[PDB]
Amino acid sequence: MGPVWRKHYITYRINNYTPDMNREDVDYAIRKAFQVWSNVTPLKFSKINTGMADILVVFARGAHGDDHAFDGKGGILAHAFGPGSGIGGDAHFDEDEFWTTHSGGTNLFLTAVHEIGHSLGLGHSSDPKAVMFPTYAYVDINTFRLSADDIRGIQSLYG
Ligand SMILES: NC(=O)[C@H](CCC(=O)O)NC(=O)[C@H](CCC(=O)O)NC(=O)[C@@H](CC(=O)NO)Cc1cc(-c2ccc(-c3cccc(Cl)c3)cc2)no1
Ligand SMILES: [Ca+2]
Ligand SMILES: [Ca+2]
Ligand SMILES: [Ca+2]
Ligand SMILES: [Zn+2]
Ligand SMILES: [Zn+2]
Repeated sequence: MGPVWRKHYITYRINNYTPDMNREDVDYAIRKAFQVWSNVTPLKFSKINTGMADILVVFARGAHGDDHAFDGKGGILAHAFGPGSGIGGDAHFDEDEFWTTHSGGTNLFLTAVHEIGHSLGLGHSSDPKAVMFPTYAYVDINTFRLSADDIRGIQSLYG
């Protein structure tokens, strides 16, 4: 029962890009991650390059300006703030990980689906098949599906 955006049009902006991947692949991973959630809700997401976005996607290292400092390679991979103005909604990814499009390193798409879930108001799930489960696991991203638990959670917040 976390906070929700009180609107169905939500903007995002990619503040900066990890050097681990090329720019087009970061854009693609993030766009696809948003699409996962838009597919089961009334929410629409538009990327903007200037202006005031609701959800700011950031790659940062260690102590990076909030009360959720990162811990170097491994451990916590990313974190996100629930809906709200300013820092609210923003999704932060630990640059000390090695972000990838694949099964090696840490898959950006999967991690982004999880974080965007928080950006929309979801908390963690106890279901090990849920993308909102607390621990990262790689799954073939081409056959990725939200679990029924994730769909339940997000539909309880929107629509
Ligand atoms: N322990 C680990 O396996 C890794 C470390 C690996 C390494 O060394 O690099 N670290 C984590 O998993 C950490 C643990 C942090 C802790 O609790 O101490 N967890 C994260 O980094 C989470 C932190 C968080 O909650 N941020 O909001 C981030 C996270 C969660 C996932 C996510 C993605 C897909 C799935 C999944 C699971 C089952 C099925 C499907 Cl389809 C998908 C469910 C979770 N992606 O990013
Ligand atoms: Ca924000
Ligand atoms: Ca880390
Ligand atoms: Ca990196
Ligand atoms: Zn942060
Ligand atoms: Zn989480």
